[PDB]
Parts: sequence; structure tokens; C-alpha cells
Amino acid sequence: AEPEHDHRKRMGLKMLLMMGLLLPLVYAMKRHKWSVLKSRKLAYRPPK
Amino acid sequence: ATYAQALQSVPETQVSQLDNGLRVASEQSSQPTCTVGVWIDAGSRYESEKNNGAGYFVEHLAFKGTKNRPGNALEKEVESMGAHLNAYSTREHTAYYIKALSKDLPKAVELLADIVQNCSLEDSQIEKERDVILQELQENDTSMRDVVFNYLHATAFQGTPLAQSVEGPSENVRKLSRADLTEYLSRHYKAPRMVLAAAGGLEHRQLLDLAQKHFSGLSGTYDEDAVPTLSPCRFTGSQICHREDGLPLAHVAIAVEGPGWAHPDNVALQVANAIIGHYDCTYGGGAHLSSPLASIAATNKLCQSFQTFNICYADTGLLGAHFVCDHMSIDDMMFVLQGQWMRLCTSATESEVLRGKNLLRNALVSHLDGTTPVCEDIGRSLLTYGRRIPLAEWESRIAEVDARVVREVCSKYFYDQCPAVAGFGPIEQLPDYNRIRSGMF
Ligand SMILES: CCCCCCO[C@@H]1O[C@H](CO)[C@@H](O)[C@H](O)[C@H]1O
Repeated sequence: AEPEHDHRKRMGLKMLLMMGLLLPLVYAMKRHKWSVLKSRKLAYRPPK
Repeated sequence: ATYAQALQSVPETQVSQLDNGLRVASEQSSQPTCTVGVWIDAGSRYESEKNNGAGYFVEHLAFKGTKNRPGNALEKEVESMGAHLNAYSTREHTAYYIKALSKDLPKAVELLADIVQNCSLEDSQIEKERDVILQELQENDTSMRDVVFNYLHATAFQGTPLAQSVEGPSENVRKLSRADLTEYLSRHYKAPRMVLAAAGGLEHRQLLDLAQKHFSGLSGTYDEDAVPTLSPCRFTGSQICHREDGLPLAHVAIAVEGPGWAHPDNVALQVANAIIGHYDCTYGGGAHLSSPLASIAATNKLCQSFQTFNICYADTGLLGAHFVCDHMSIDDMMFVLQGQWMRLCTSATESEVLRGKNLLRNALVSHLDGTTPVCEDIGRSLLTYGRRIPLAEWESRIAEVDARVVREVCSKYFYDQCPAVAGFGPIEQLPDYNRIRSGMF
């Protein structure tokens, strides 16, 4: 019923290993770019 | 003569030094007038948060009377001989100079000596200047250019003495006391920190004797625990955006960290900055200007003006540009400007670098035109390089620059480096820092 059985699982292992690599890296890229906004500070100086 | 022989005919600047450490330097010419002054290694970089603005306050008091010439007596004397007395303070240097007839050099030196050593600092005068300074702070607030440049330093050198303005915060102006000032003075106005410079129709020997006569009493010791030394100032890739849509034009200043006064790289950097150049709506060249940034800006009406700059401090500096433009032109201006820095880093051509070299040659010589510009060059050079760099040396340094040197030096300071950005006005269109940073490579 599922001759592709063994191959999908082998591919699955590789997919997991690749995502284990890529996800943290892309997440680090996300945090890197967003840090500019995450640490920005604002000040309101209206004339009085 | 050729430009080369003319270079070797400039009188060599003569330098001497008194026992107390005071350096005396001069360049003699046959001008019937001269400029003589005192340059000092003192400025806001030497100030702390408590006394920031002290030096500027002193500048306000310097000509208000001395123990020997109270009140307007100093003033009357300068004016009656037709002389001019001026001064200026920056983050690292302070200068007091006089333009006078060459025959009046003795009185000029006496007055400077008197000013630098016997300033009255009368309590009532201090209170008057307090209000003058506050009003000057208000006026400076209306100068978008001065504001943006103070902002650039505030963010680029945040957390260091170089982040401070020369004038200081208004609360310091309201609280600085005579004690604070006399203290500042005893600490910074010492002979080893000063240079008596003069240019014009006078001889070094005469200047030296006048210096021995009038400046010998100047302290040259201080001690050991109170010798204001400078710590390096950290540069920070950052951005400060003061949005004010009520202002008609936006002002933007952007810069990467420069090498500092003493570095040989400043010559190549000056060549590169000359290539990009400067511009404003009144320039006659327009679409034909050699600088790509200048012609693009002129034909497409991208800005009212722009100027590249290389602001140097002891061990660091601000290398970049400033532009003034309409609220819808900021992104375009930043795009073209950064594209030009990148083109220089990777593809500067021999012909444009030669143009840059010629622009620099002309700027150097045309700047040293008159006794005041020359005297200032002497004073400042002695404080920064410790010697007067002759034109023949400048030529040699400029001559050594070629397209290869420009690409390498520009790559060193501009390529993939974090800039400091300051914006003021209708800046909704000023690019996000990440986008500006990506523009650096
Ligand atoms: C990039 C070149 C760095 C070294 C340039 C030195 O240049 C030399 O300096 C001497 C002293 O100022 C001059 O007398 C001499 O004429 C000049 O050629």
C-alpha cells in the first residue's frame, strides 16, 4: 500500500536535520534586523 | 616658475620653545599687517558633564577685561590701534587671535599675554554672559545645519566627551560658577598646552623675545595628578532622527568613522571627497558638473545643497556628507550618495582621481591666502601634528595618490562599515537604518 514508506522516512530525517539548521539561522537573521527597532527609543519634545 | 618651484619658495615656518613649554611659531612675509594669536589644546572633549560649556563661557569672558585692563579698557586699546580681536572654540581647540599692523606686534603680543593670563572674570560680567549664552543657544536652535551636526556628534560619539556640544547644555550654562571657570582655567591654560603663532611682516626673533618677555610667567608645570589627557572616543553606528514636519526642508548628515588628524590616509580621503564634491542651487555648472552626485542632483532637482566633509579629531573623526532637500527627495539623495561612495571603493578611475588631486591642490593653496589663514594653519598644525607641514610635503603626499590608493582607502573607511546618521525636519522619507547600512556594500 505504501512502497514509498522507507524513502519518505529517510527524506524525513534529512528534512529535520536541514530545518534544525536553517530555522535557527533565519530566526537569527530576523532578530538581527529587528534589533534596530526593538531597542530604539523615543522622545517627545514639544515647544512650550 | 612652475607650480613645483613655487612650492619650494614658501618661507619655512620657524619654531622655538620657552622654558615653561610654550611653543612659538611664525612664518615671515613682507605684509605690512599680520595676525598673531594663541592656540590652545582645550575644548569640550576635555570637559566632563559637570563643566561642559566652561570653555565656551570663558571665550565670552576673555575680552571683557583683565586685571591690568579692567572693563572695556582692553577693548578701547585694540580698537584705537585699528586692530581686530577674535576667538573660536571647537571640541579640541581654542584660539584667540589679533589682526594688526606689523609695527604693532609688541602691543599685540602683550594684549594676548594679558588676555590668556589675567582675565578678570568679574562676577557681574559672568552673570551678564550667562544670559547672552542662553540667547545664543536659542539662536543656534534655529540653525538646522548646526543642530544636525551637533546631533551627528551626539550619536556617533555617544557616551564619550566628543558627544558633547561646545556650548554645553543650558542647565550647565545656568549653573557654571566662577569657581568652575577658574578651575577649568588653572587646569587647561598652561604653557605646554599653548602655541603662540604669527604670520605676516615680522621676524621670528622679535616674536620669540616678545614671548619671553610677556609669556614667561605662564605656568608650565601643573603637576601630575591634574594633567588632562585624552582617552580615545568610541564611535557608534547609530541614528538620531528629529522629525519636525513644520520645517520646510530636511537636513541629513551621515558619516563613517574617520582616522584622526595624524593619519596619512586623510590625503587620499580628501581626494575622494573632492571627487564627490559639494553643490547648491546657485552653482552655474548644473548638468555639466563633473561629480555624478552634483549633476544628478542638479538635473533632477534632488537637493538645495550637499557637501562632503572630513572632520578630524585626535584619534577619530567623521567622514561623510550633509545635504539639504525637499521631503520627497531624501531617499533618492541617499541612494545616489551611497552609490558614489561604493563606486569609489570599487571603481575609481585614474582621470577622476587626478581631478580630485587637482581640486585638493587648489584648495590647499587658495586656503593659505592672507595672514589670518596662515597664522591659523601654524597654530593648529603645531597642536595637531606638532609641526608645520610644508606645501612641498603636501604635494608629495597628494602626488602619491592614484586610483588604486583611492579604492583601497575608501574601501577601508566606507565599505561595509556602520555609519552614524542624523536627520532633522520633514524626514518621514529618511531611509531606515538597515537600508542605509545595506547601502554601505
Ligand atoms: C605619501 C608621502 C609621505 C611622505 C611625504 C614627505 O615629503 C617630503 O617632506 C619633507 C619634509 O616636510 C619636504 O622637505 C620634502 O620636500 C617632501 O617631498
